[PDB]
Amino acid sequence: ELISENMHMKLYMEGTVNGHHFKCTSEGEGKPYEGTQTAKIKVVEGGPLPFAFDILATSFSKTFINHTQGIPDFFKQSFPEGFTWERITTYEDGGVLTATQDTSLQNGCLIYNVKINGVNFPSNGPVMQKKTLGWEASTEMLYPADSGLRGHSQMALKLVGGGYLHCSLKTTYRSKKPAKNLKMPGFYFVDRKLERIKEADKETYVEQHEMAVARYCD
Repeated sequence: ELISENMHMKLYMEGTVNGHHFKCTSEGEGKPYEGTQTAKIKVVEGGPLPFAFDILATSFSKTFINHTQGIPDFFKQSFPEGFTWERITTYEDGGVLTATQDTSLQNGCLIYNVKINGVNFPSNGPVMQKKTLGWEASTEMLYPADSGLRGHSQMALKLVGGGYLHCSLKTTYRSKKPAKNLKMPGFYFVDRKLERIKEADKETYVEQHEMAVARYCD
C-alpha cells in the first residue's frame, strides 16, 4: 500500500556506449495501477550523445504495469524493500546494451539508479549514425526463474529510409523482499508501447511515455 494511485519517480543513469561516457537524470510520474507513466529525461554529462537515444529508452520502471486478471504483481509486492533488474539487449547488427538497475522507495518517491554498458555498436550503423525512428509496440513474456522473474521480449527499431533493426531483450527481476513474503505469478505477458511526448536539442532532453498492461492469452 506504499504504492498509491499517483507516484513520482526520480532516476540517475551513468554508462558508456562504444567508449563514450554519459550520465542522464529523469523526473517522472505515473499511475502504477493503470500502467501509464511519463518521464522527463535530461542528458547531464556527455551530451549531445553520439548515438541514438532510442537505445537507452527501455532503461528509464516496472512498478507502473497494470496487472490485470488477478496476476500477482511481483513489482508492487516487493515494496517497501524494492527490487533490481538486469538486462541484455542484443541488436542484430552487433551492438549490445546491458543495464543493471536498482529500484527503491524513499519518502514516497520511487528512486532508480541505472548502470549502462553499450558495446560493439557498428560505427556506420544506424544507432551510431543517429538514423533511428523509435520502437514498435512489444510484448514481454515473464515467468519465475532463478528465484526471481525472468522476462524475454523482441523489439523492432524503425530506421530512417525504411526497414527495421531487430533486437532481443533478456531480463531478470529480483525482489529485495524475502521470498516467503511474495506470491509468485505464473507465466504471463505484458504488452507495452513506448512513445515520445517531445524532445529537444539533439535528444539531450526527452519526454518519454509508456503504457504497459499485463495479461494472459487473448
